[PDB]
Amino acid sequence: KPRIPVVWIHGLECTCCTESFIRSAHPLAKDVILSLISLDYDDTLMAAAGTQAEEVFEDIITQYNGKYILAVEGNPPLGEQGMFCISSGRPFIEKLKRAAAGASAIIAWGTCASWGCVQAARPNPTQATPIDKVITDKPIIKVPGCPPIPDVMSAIITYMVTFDRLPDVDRMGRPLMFYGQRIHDKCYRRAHFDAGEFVQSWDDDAARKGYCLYKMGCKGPTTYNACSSTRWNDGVSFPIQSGHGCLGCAENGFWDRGSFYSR
Amino acid sequence: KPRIPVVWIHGLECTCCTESFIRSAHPLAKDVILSLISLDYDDTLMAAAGTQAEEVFEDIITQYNGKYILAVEGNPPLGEQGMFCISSGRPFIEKLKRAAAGASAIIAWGTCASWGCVQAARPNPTQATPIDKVITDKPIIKVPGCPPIPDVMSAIITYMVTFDRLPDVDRMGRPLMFYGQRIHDKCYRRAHFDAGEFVQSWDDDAARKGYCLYKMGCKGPTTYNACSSTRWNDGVSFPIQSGHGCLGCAENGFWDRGSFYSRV
Amino acid sequence: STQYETQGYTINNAGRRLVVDPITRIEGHMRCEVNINDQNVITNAVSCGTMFRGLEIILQGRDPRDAWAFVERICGVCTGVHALASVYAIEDAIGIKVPDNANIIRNIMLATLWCHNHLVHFYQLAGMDWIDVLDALKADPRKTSELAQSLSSWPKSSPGYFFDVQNRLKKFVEGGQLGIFRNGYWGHPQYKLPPEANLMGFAHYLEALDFQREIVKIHAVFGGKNPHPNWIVGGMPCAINIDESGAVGAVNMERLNLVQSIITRTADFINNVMIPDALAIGQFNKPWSEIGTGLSDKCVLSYGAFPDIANDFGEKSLLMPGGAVINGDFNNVLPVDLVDPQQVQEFVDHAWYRYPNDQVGRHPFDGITDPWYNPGDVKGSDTNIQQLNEQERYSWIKAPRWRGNAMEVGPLARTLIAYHKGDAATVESVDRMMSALNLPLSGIQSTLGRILCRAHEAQWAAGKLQYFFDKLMTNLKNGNLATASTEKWEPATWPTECRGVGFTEAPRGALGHWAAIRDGKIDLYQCVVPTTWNASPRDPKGQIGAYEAALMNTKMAIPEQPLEILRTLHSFNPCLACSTH
Amino acid sequence: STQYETQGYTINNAGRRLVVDPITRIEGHMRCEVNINDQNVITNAVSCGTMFRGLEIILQGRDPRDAWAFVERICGVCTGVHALASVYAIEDAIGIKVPDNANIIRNIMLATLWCHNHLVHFYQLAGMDWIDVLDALKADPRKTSELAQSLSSWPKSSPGYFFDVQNRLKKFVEGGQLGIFRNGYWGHPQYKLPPEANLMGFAHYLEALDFQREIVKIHAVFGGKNPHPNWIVGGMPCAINIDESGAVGAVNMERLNLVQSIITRTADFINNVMIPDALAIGQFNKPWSEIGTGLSDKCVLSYGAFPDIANDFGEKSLLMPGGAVINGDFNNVLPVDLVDPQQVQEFVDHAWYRYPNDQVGRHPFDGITDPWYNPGDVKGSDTNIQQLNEQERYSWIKAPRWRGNAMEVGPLARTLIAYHKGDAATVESVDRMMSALNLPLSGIQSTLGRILCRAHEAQWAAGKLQYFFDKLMTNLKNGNLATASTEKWEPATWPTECRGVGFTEAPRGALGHWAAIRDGKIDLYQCVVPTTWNASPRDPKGQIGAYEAALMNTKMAIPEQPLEILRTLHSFNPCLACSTH
Ligand code: SF4
Ligand code: SF4
Ligand code: FCO
Ligand code: FCO
Ligand code: SF3
Ligand code: SF3
Ligand code: F3S
Ligand code: F3S
Ligand SMILES: [Cl-]
Ligand SMILES: [Cl-]
Ligand SMILES: [Cl-]
Ligand SMILES: [Cl-]
Ligand SMILES: [Mg+2]
Ligand SMILES: [Mg+2]
Ligand code: NI
Ligand code: NI
Repeated sequence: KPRIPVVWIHGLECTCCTESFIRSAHPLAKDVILSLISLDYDDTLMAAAGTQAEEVFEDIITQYNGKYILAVEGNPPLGEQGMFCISSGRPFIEKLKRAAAGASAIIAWGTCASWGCVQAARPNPTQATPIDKVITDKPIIKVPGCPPIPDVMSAIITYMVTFDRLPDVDRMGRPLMFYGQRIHDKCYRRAHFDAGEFVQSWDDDAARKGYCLYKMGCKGPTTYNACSSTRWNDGVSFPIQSGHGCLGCAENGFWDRGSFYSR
Repeated sequence: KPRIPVVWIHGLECTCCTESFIRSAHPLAKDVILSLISLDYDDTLMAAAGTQAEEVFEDIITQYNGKYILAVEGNPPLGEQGMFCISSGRPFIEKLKRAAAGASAIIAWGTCASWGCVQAARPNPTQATPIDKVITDKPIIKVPGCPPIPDVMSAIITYMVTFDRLPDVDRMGRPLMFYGQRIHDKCYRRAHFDAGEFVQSWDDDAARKGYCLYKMGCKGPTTYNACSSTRWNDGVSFPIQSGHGCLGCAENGFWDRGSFYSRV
Repeated sequence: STQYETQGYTINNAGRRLVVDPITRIEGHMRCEVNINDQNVITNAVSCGTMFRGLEIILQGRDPRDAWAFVERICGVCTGVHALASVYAIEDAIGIKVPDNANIIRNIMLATLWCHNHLVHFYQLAGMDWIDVLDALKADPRKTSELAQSLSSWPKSSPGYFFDVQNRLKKFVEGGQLGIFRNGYWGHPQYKLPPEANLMGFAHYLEALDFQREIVKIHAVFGGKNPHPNWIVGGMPCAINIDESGAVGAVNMERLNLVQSIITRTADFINNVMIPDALAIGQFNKPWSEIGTGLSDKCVLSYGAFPDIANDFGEKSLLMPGGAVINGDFNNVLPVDLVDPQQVQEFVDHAWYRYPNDQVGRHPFDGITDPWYNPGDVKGSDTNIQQLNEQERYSWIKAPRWRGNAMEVGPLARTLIAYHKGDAATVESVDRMMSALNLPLSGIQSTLGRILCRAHEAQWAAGKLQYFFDKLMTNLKNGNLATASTEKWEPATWPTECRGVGFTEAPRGALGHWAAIRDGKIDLYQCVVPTTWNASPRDPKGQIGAYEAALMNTKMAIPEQPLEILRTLHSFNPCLACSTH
Repeated sequence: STQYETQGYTINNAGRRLVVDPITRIEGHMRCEVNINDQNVITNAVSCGTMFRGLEIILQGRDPRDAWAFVERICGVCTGVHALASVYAIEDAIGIKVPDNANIIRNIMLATLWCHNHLVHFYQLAGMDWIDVLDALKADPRKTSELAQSLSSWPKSSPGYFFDVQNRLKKFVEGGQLGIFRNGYWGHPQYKLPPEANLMGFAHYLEALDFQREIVKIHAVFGGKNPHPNWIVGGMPCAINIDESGAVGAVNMERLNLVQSIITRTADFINNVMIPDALAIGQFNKPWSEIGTGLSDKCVLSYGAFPDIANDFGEKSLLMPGGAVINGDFNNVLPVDLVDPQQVQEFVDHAWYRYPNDQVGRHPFDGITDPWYNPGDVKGSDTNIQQLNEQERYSWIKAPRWRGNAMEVGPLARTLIAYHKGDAATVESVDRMMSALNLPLSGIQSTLGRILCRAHEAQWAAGKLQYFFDKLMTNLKNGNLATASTEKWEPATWPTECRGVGFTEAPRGALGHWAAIRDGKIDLYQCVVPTTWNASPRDPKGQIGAYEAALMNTKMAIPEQPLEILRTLHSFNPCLACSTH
């Protein structure tokens, strides 16, 4: 019984979203690849290189035209005629447009593909631009975070395969299931926020009791994600549980909202 | 090098604290038994029965007099001359007193050994009584809950072995490390409590969004434990996360504080 | 001394008396006494429950909605099953129907408990009756690898692995701190495994001790924690949200993915570790297919369990069949009715309780729990018992009967009922198992057979976990999310006077809770639990229960070392806190 | 065409030109071109980084305390190492000393990353260059079990396991949906393993893909998440509380017990799966001890890492040695100074950047990052590179040199430095490894040697995790809990103008960050990263970097199938996002 074809491409990026995917605990990434989808193109993992990789790309997008899902990690730069990111001797944006044209839907993994992330922070030297400003005629599901949580990535994949539909989304294209509530609306340190019980300097008596990180710059009050409920790495921790405020990493423009240590 | 001798006895109980212990994720209970302690007597796991088990009990408490730790699960009944709980044809309380006399220190596992638990709820037919009302001349560390969290039990054991001392305790004898704060002071649904966002009936729209369980009877505001931080079963869940209010199961007298569904 | 006849046995208390107190590697407190003749053969057996707490008394005057939480604490080993029986009983009394997803999740909770309890019993409780742990030190690691590989596809079988396990055991005993192995029965002539099979079994004991902790993560997802998960009257509290805002506060796709991962791992461990080990114990211990029969060729009982049609407890709905056999007539499986006052009754003429007439039995809706410690003319005294007097009262366990007959309950009982009703999966599994052993079908009616049936049922329950999970997912795909019915939650909506029965098959056998509600409060709450049946004392006719019957006629090699007695008692998986409550 | 001499090589661009774009099974974007002569031997090699983001530009004007979070996003594969280098550089500029527990935790973060990255590279990135996956379908499962058992004590070795793995692969490929295996190099004559070795290797590929997720749970405890954990200037944010009220809000005994459990499992997997597989690749591929030497017998560089004395970066403190060798003179290991303007310099005459004079090299405190895409005559256009022009600018990677010399960095470089400084453990390990392969010491200076040294380092790092954990627990037993210094957290306490250097050994080699602070803000931030060294383009003298040198002189069996090029490039573990930043 055939598995759904998937093409995964990479623009300007750090590769954190790919690394997050392979951390999945349930289902294991091994079982996603062997049993749930057909991962037919991915430069990080595939055997073929060069001309042999170009032949796989061409063959899949032609044979499965209109029927494959496109996963995108990273983003296209508009500066230097697109040659800040070069794929088979040509601008990455040309490969993005060819892959998007044949796709039935697009998953924009991470803050890079969704919004811009670190390369788009001031002064944006390469004119890095999110996917939805270039591809304007296809369904795009945004899954932001730097990177998104591993078991959130795999839950979104399993939902689509099991239910044979895209997740319902908010006004920004984020899945309601994981991005409908703020970090601060499900934070286990909220009792301390409500009581005015705050860390004032690192490793003070308040820090050693797990008090709230608002005065240390926590951006949980303005950030939508699942970190305070689902948590990270098979439920082991999240940024606030280990003593650092949220940076805001799931939100558009988080790098340029002032210092991470300003309230 | 030799491992510290441990004797584990059982009064009136349901065996939940023993089951909790074997759920430990880090260290595994296997590694605790093989490498960290010498579990020298325990009716649940030991090969010997009957006269052979009695010989083990006698030999260990004699050879290691003054040097073993006594773990107690369950409690002694004072009714019917103690014969509501019989061990080797005599009242359990006689075995408890003999084991306590030779111990360096005592760990009271669970709400039964700490306070009384379900058999002591009204009208207490057997006159079940917690360990510290019978044993008055030995250090007793209370580790309450019905049962306590598996990885709390194993963390207390590793602290004692590594640091070679008992944990520091509150005025009730509970370890500060895990019982110093309330469930409600580290609960992930506290934002909803503060906003007046409550479940009003099971499986309403509020329940499907994870709103606070105060109006459904949650006793988190008066209960000291680690469930909302450390969580249960390798961090997978806790009562509130899966949709039921806290029952108050780590607190003295929690069965007789009114219905579980009446407000704190 | 006296002698009398009952159920084809000659009960004779002349001759030497042996006492085993405490019984270890069980749950709770038990004492056993036997008499043996000059030929070292048991001619009398006495089962005594040595604890009591009084949950039936404590429940009076409580709110029915709270009952599940109290009665769950009957037992932390079979944790959850009493909560299930309780919500069933209260819903039966009030007239509440739960949504389909609540019923499916409850069936997942019960199947999870069967998998967990059957696995832990096999290794941690019964295993050391069959595996000689010290003899594992004499095994050759390469020959141990070859044996394991001949029996199973399980990956963990290298010669280096078995050498490493053997060296861990050698280091453990090197300082003379033998722990749980001290003063055991090692070297007894009834230990029949070769050294390589002892090392294989000991490695698997350790693998099972580690793995069992994973199984109960399913209870943590739906029920908050294990031991002692949470439940509600009206369904389950674990609200579901897959595709809406706030799914982070509910059972969502990531939580269901965790459940599926645990189901696959649990089936793999049971099918490739427990099942081949059970068959190997059978291959090396075939004489035990003729020892410990007891009541299993006479009288067996199942209530049935796992309703597949929500709120329907009839024969067309229950996936695990119910029925009763008496008089050894397996051609006549009889239907069971838990309301009929002439079917289930409890006697106390040989137990420590008061009745107005102790020569008759009481159905649980007429039950009485009035404790009376009165051991009578013991050897010793009332606070220093040397020998119980089995001619008078000798236990905290009441004596249940079905139409006046003494019955066996549990995995062997259920397997016989399902086989003789023609359940196709049961017939195929039993036939293949007995053919592998070259033993007749009658060989299952024995101490060895109880162990084999328990392993069969662990495999059956792991398969049913996947079936129930897929049923839940089908409902969610169709937009059916409901987990609670609340139209009769408030006490003002209840009948002023009503009564109900909740029943199921716990891991150890047939469980019932009988409840009466009056004016919003519990008026009566009576429990009859599987070990209450099996560990029962005698009745006014002198009829013996399942444990006493299974011990009769047993040969002992060494009277002072009770290995044969332990083997047969452990084969029932005794739960003494359950039996007495 | 032209020809010239450099570093003992004849660089000749006559003959057929081959292009490999994209390079796959690396991080980020790379293009390689070569020329081959009439004997199909490489006579010219061209390394090109095909991405740029500009972190050095983005960092200007940021608060120094925030810098770690930005530069961590240079790379999500070597996640954390740039944050470590950043906090080191800012602490060096301002004059901050951290508490001992913070230093110990940072060393645990770095050792965790070495274990994770070395393991994933061996299996997921480089493994398919050595194992023919499709040939595993022809293996005998019993002969596979026998091979595995002859090499290791690892438990997972049964014939049934290898049959189950083989059948999973068979079902995966049967419908034509070959996924990551489509259009591979299967059947190429340089695949030398027998079928049973290919099946063993493929089973281990799958085991490693599962297991690597567990290692990073150490980063989640101390750093909140992986990828991309959190850090602070002044120490770490993970406050410790073992025995006081509110330990539930901090790193407590339960959290430390989780860390210990992961350390033991990590060492077990590396020592019993990765180490024997690496040695087996060596046994079956000995000719690769003479291919891909490049600069490894000429010029190698380490900065050193893992300071064991808190705040002391000198030779007596660093557990991983630093030093430089040039001109093939391994008898004189030279000291490295990262402030000296005559030592580390970067050239851009062959890269896409502007300097006022491109014939000179700039030390990083004088560095300039002014992007200038100027490819000249490629065959094609500015937006269609058919053939890079290596006589002019051909890469987004700058060209680093040390005292004007082209150097190799990474596991082989570090191993050679420690061996020739006389580190006793390294000398004993290396000598025993080469003896077991029946190869001379010179055989380590090769593509095969890079792979062997990476596996040895994974083993070394797993051992160091336990050493660091024990040092932390000793401090806690002595009542020393501090994790942060805050005396100079506030900007009003800083010098008006200051500068600093942060350095370490990332998994791929020598890493440095150079920072200048003025008026409370970053004035300059320049990074030189290990793949920047190894993947470097040419300099004004025409000297070639490590990748270009290692490819020179290589025979290709089938020019259109670049398996030999991929084997040598992958042996360096290229990280192109790191190289360009
Ligand atoms: S730590 Fe951050 S998210 Fe949590 S309560 Fe405080 S401000 Fe809100
Ligand atoms: S669910 Fe319970 S513990 Fe949590 S905030 Fe509400 S009342 Fe407090
Ligand atoms: N299984 C189980 Fe416990 C007993 N007997 C119950 O019910
Ligand atoms: N390792 C690693 Fe990444 C590279 N090159 C860095 O630093
Ligand atoms: Fe996950 S590639 Fe890493 S930088 Fe922020 S999302 Fe991008
Ligand atoms: Fe854990 S034996 Fe279970 S009832 Fe409440 S603690 Fe007692
Ligand atoms: S920094 Fe990112 S990982 Fe979660 S806690 Fe804040 S959205
Ligand atoms: S019921 Fe008990 S298990 Fe924890 S959440 Fe409440 S103290
Ligand atoms: Cl791509
Ligand atoms: Cl952004
Ligand atoms: Cl005891
Ligand atoms: Cl209590
Ligand atoms: Mg009863
Ligand atoms: Mg740079
Ligand atoms: Ni039980
Ligand atoms: Ni990197």
